[PDB]
Amino acid sequence: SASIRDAGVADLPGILAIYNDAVGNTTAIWNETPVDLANRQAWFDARARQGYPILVASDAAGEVLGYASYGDWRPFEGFRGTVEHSVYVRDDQRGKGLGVQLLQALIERARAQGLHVMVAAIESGNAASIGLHRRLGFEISGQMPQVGQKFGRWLDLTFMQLNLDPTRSAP
Amino acid sequence: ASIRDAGVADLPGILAIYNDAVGNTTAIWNETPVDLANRQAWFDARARQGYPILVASDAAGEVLGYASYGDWRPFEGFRGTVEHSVYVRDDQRGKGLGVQLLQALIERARAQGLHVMVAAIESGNAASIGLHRRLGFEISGQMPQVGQKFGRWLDLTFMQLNLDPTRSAP
Repeated sequence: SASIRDAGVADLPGILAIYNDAVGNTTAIWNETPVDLANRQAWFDARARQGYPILVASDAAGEVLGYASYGDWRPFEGFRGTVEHSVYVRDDQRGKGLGVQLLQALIERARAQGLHVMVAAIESGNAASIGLHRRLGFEISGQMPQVGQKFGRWLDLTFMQLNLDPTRSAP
Repeated sequence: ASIRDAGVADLPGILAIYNDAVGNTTAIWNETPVDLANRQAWFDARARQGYPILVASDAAGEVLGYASYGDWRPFEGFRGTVEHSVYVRDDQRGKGLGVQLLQALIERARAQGLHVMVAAIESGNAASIGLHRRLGFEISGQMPQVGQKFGRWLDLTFMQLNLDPTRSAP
């Protein structure tokens, strides 16, 4: 069982581990270079400055079982109503619905912040991640062949999105 | 018009085109004009990365249009992919300068050993979508209301061209 809450500085070591595990063992991050704590501390502060949340799923021991966050999608003012999010569940916490918990909480935050669209960039072969998003209302909006690479092979990218306030006809 | 690499002397002309697009089109999703310094820094950033900036020019050396490309997404895994842009001065539209510029860019990207060129086009811009389609680009995404300008929501269409289809692995 896990509770969803805002991340604090003491959560960074845990977040760092999950981040680096994904970097080394998955196609969730299209980087093969692990980062250090200072890197995550800078990221932590940068998110706060933009008013973007960093959420963690923590257990009784206070261990970080997963985390989620979102930030700018494209670097132009025209996209200020759109954010790209990410969800990472610890390798030993799969099948426990933590991904759903985190994304649902993240969606509520994004909507409350007055954002218009959330975009997910998912390695196309990741059926589980795509399925989780589909179940939460996200629709496929991009399918790009060989735009990336990792582990010495080309990777395809799938874009999915959720309109947080479809009844708002204009910004 | 002839295509050539941009020089510092071309920045004022590029600036005018850029700011015209900022205030009049959906080609640039920003509503604030930039200054010469801004485009000089952009010019230098490109040169630093080895990325080209081409201009369509006449004998008088006037900038009739320009094109360039840079990183698409900020992760090493996308190093084989670049996002490009093509801008034709308003009065020079309908003269094939866009085709000239994009063709030149494509050849440059291929010669640089790049793998994929990505175009992010405002969905209602059929002219731009057609230009790309006729040069081998394929639609790869339709993202509604992900942008905004002129007080309205804008849709983004993604298109892409694989520069080396036979290269099965990086």
